[PDB]
Amino acid sequence: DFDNLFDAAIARADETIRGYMGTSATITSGEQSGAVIRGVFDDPENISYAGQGVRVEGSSPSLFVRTDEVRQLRRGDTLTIGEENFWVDRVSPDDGGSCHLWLGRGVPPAVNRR
Amino acid sequence: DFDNLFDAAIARADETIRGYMGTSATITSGEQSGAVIRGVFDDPENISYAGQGVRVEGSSPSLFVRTDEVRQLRRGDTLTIGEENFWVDRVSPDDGGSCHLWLGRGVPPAVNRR
Amino acid sequence: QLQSAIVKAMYAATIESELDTQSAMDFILGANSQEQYAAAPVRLGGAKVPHLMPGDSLNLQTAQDTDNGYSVFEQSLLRYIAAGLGVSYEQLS
Amino acid sequence: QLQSAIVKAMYAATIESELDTQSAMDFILGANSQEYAA
Amino acid sequence: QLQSAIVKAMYAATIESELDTQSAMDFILGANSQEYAAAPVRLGGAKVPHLMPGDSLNLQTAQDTDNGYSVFEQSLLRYIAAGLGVSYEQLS
Amino acid sequence: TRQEELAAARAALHDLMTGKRVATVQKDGRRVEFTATSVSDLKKYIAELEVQTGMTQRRRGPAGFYV
Amino acid sequence: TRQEELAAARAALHDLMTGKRVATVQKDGRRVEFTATSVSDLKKYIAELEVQTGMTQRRRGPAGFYV
Amino acid sequence: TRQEELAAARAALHDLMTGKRVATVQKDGRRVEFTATSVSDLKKYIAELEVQTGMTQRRRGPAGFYV
Amino acid sequence: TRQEELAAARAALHDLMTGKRVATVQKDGRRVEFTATSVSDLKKYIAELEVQTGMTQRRRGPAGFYV
Amino acid sequence: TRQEELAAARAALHDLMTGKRVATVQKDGRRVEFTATSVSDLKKYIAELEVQTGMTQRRRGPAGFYV
Amino acid sequence: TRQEELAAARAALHDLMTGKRVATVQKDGRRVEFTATSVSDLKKYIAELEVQTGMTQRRRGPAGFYV
Amino acid sequence: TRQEELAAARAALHDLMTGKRVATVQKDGRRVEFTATSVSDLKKYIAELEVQTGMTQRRRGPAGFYV
Amino acid sequence: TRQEELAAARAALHDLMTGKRVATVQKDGRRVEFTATSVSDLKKYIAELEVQTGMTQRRRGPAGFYV
Amino acid sequence: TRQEELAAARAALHDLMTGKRVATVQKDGRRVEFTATSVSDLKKYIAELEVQTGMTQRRRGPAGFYV
Amino acid sequence: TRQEELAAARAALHDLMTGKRVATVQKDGRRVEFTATSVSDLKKYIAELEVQTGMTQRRRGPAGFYV
Amino acid sequence: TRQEELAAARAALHDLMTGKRVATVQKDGRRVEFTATSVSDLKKYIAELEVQTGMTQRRRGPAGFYV
Amino acid sequence: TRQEELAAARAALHDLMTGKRVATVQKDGRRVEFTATSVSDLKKYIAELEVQTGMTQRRRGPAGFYV
Repeated sequence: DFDNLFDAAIARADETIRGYMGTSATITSGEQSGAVIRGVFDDPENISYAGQGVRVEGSSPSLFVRTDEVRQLRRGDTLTIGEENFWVDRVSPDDGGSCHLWLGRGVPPAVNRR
Repeated sequence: DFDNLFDAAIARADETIRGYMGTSATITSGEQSGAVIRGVFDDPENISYAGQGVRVEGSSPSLFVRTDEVRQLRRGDTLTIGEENFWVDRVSPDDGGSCHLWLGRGVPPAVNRR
Repeated sequence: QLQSAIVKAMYAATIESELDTQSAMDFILGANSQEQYAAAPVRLGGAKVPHLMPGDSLNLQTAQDTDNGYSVFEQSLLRYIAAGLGVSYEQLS
Repeated sequence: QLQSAIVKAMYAATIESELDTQSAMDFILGANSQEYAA
Repeated sequence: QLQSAIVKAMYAATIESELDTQSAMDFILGANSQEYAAAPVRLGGAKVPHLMPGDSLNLQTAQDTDNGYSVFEQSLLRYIAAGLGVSYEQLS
Repeated sequence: TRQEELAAARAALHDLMTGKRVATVQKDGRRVEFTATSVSDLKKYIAELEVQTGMTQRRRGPAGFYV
Repeated sequence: TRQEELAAARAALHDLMTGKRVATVQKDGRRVEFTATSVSDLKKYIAELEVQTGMTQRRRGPAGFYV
Repeated sequence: TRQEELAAARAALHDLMTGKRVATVQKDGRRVEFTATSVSDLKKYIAELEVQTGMTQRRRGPAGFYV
Repeated sequence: TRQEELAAARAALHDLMTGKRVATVQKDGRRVEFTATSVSDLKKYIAELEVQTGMTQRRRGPAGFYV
Repeated sequence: TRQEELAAARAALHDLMTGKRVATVQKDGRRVEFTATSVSDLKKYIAELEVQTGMTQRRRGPAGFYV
Repeated sequence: TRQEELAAARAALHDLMTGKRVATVQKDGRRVEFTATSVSDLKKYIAELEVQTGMTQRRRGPAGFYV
Repeated sequence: TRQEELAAARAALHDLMTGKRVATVQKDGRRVEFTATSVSDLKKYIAELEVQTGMTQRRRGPAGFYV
Repeated sequence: TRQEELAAARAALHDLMTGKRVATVQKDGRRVEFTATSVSDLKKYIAELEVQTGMTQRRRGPAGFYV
Repeated sequence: TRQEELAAARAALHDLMTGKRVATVQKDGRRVEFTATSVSDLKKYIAELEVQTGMTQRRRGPAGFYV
Repeated sequence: TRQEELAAARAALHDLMTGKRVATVQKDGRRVEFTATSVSDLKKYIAELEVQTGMTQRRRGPAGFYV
Repeated sequence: TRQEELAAARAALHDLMTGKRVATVQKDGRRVEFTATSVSDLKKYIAELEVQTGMTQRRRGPAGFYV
Repeated sequence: TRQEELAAARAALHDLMTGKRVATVQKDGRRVEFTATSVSDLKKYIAELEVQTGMTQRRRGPAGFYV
């Protein structure tokens, strides 16, 4: 399928890591709508200060799922990591066998397109 | 308990290191009020100069508690470590099995909510 | 001692295949050709040199000598009772 | 005891190989497969 | 010495297998398990077995049942013959 | 739970046999390792639990001899 | 409390046998590695406490010969 | 399903034989290390599943001698 | 204090057997490692401590014979 | 497909023997290695399919003796 | 200080054989390593130290025989 | 395609013998590794190939004797 | 200068045996490592220096025999 | 080209023998390795190659005896 | 000047014996390593340089016998 | 050209023998490794080259006996 | 011109065995190392150069016997 004798190797590794850590989740709204997706979730830290001090500590969710499922996602669509809901903000370009999914929190902010 | 095979494995990792490293914490006030929590304490350094010479050397305590037993700690609540007392300032989100607790010193500063 | 002599001689050899018994003897010892458990008897023909692959072996036990001092030890006890019975040893034994 | 002597004397030689069973006899024990019982 | 000779002969073979001992007897020492004194075994032909890897059928060679014991009696019998005065060959 | 235990161990042999037993897996800052069991030892374990469970016969009692 | 840990030991053997004996686990600056045993030592170990407890027979008084 | 693994194993045998059995594939921040087995025991696994598979004959009943 | 010493050894055996005896722990700036001892050493030590302490009989004397 | 299997093996021996059995490659974080294979077993592997396939005779049988 | 050092050595042996012979300790910016000893040597050291110490009987002068 | 690869292999023997068998070659971020083979088998792969090629003889049929 | 020598050497033996012979130390840039000896050699050194020093008899001559 | 091969091999043996066989050489970001052969194989690699050439008598036949 | 190294080596032995023979020392880029020597060859070096120097008698001419 | 390396190799031995046989030297960003041989082989290399060189007598044919 | 090397060798011998044969040096970008010889060969090396040098007899020949 892949003319590199390596892509099948790394992609198969991608199956193992997602199967061996990072739980599974499901999509809400969007083209995929109801569908179950397994990836690897994590939440680092990020603090901004703005004025004299307005510390607004938050998070930065990421998924790292293979690209084939995450096709035709766009940005306005939402999803939930089990009990907790999120919404796609940015989709990383294909690494070669997968890509990263960057999520917000709560309701996606408006549209503001036209 | 969770579709990881890894978090449950690393769940064992945190409990032993929290047993092997650090001490117990006697939380005071807050909704938890009287409770005892195990954690690993460390107090790095930090020097600020402000004006010409205004060295205000202090420290930034940390606890690394397990998130299960420290839910809804909130922020204003204080905490006594051994014979000395601190007050929590930030509770980080869980890395997967535990988080970091950022401690102030002395009394918590006011409320200033309204 | 008599029973021990049988069993020590009763187990001539052994086979060390990881396959099933029925396939093993059909490949190493022969047999099969059944009519229609007790495993399978083997015809005593001749020669019958078997082919093998790694992981399998046919080891035949050397057992041990059947009179490792038995007969001489037998004489000593026989002498003992022979004196006790008051009759000559050579007559009794 | 007599039976044990038979079987122990019967299996005289043995050959092992990853090759085909039929092929081995052809290249080792002479064989006559060129023209049940092995 | 006679008693020690009995036991050394009375144990001939050993069975080493992580398999349950009941199946071990069935698949190695013939057995008649289709029928707690374990299980008897019928005396028959060679019954060569097919022990699995990791098993063994060690046969204990024991030792010379009369490793000098008769000769040792010769010395003792002579000595006791002196005590009783009767010639040793008459005694033994 | 023997029957699935049979299936699990037997499959565990196969994927290990070809290429597919994961000795360890690393994601940046999060890696785990597993003790690499041998192959021979597993087959004894494989052989052990199949006979003790309700699985069918796989070996019979020695072999007689007749002229 | 012998029986429950006996089952746990049996489970650990199964986990160790296929793929699940976790040797070490790594997080961002957080790692621990447990000591790793053999397989045979565990097999004799589990064999040790199953006989001492009240479960069914697995050993029989040698074997006799009749004719 | 014997032919599936049988074909897979022999393909793996050939794959492992020349150059292609990869014990570890590395992508930045993603290491997956498989275990590896020797060629011999791999052939033994090959040597077992096919004979219990109802494929063509591969074994023969020793060899008799005639003058 | 032999009784709790045995109990600690009893615990120190089973946890070591399955998965629990941790070789070392690292906490990103603080880590300690402990020497690993053989399973045989534990069994010998726990046994000799067991026989010397106040618990009941485990092993009797040599066996005799009678017709 | 034995012939191409044999042909791949032929180059596999020759390239490995001289300089070309690639142990591993490394594209700046995109690295992979392969399990090394001995030389004898590869010759053994290349030996068995050689006769197994429809290739010509390469080894005759025994040897006579006449005065 | 015979009793003191003997008790200290026994406690060290106990913790070592259970889980607590700290091989090396590292706190960021510093680390030390205590050398590791065997266990049989430690046990025989314990034995010689105690028999040297003024404690009670531990050995017996061979053994006799009588009908 | 036999004599020329023999010539390359024969050169490879000399290349490997003195100083020039490249084992690992490394560039910035890009590097590949070649497997290492002992000389004897390489000589074997040279020697046994001389017999099976049509080149000149180097072996003689034993050796007789005469007074 | 032999009595304090033997005393220090015996103390070193004791601490090494228990837990307290540090081989390697390091302070964020400054580190030292010492060569490590065995236990038997240290003990025999202790014995020979003790018998050479002014300490009284410890080992007596061979034992005779009387009816 | 055999004669200069002897010259090359003889030179390569010498400098290797003293100090001048480079195992590997690294310039920042560009490092290569060379497999190191033994001496005895190299020594005989000298031997069989010069006797193969037209080089003068190096070894002679077996020695006889006479009274 | 033979007694100086006699004292030096003997002092080195005790320095080596207890804990103090520094295998190597490093200080933030300034680091040297000293090759290690075992205790045996050290002592058997102590065993002769003193006998060849004017040290007192330490060896006696075999031993005689008398009833 | 036998004298130059004869002196060179013997000097190389002495430089190697004491402390000076450098196997690698690492300038900042520029390092190179020289593999080193044994000493007996070098010593043999010394012997063979000097005798084939027109050096004086160093060996004598057997040894006679007279009453 | 052999005495100085003899002096150099034994001087190299003494410090190497005590503490002072530097295995490698380090100057944060300027580091080297040397091959380490054993002590057995060095004693042989000093011995063989000792006798060949103009120094007098050290080891006499055989030994006489008389009544």
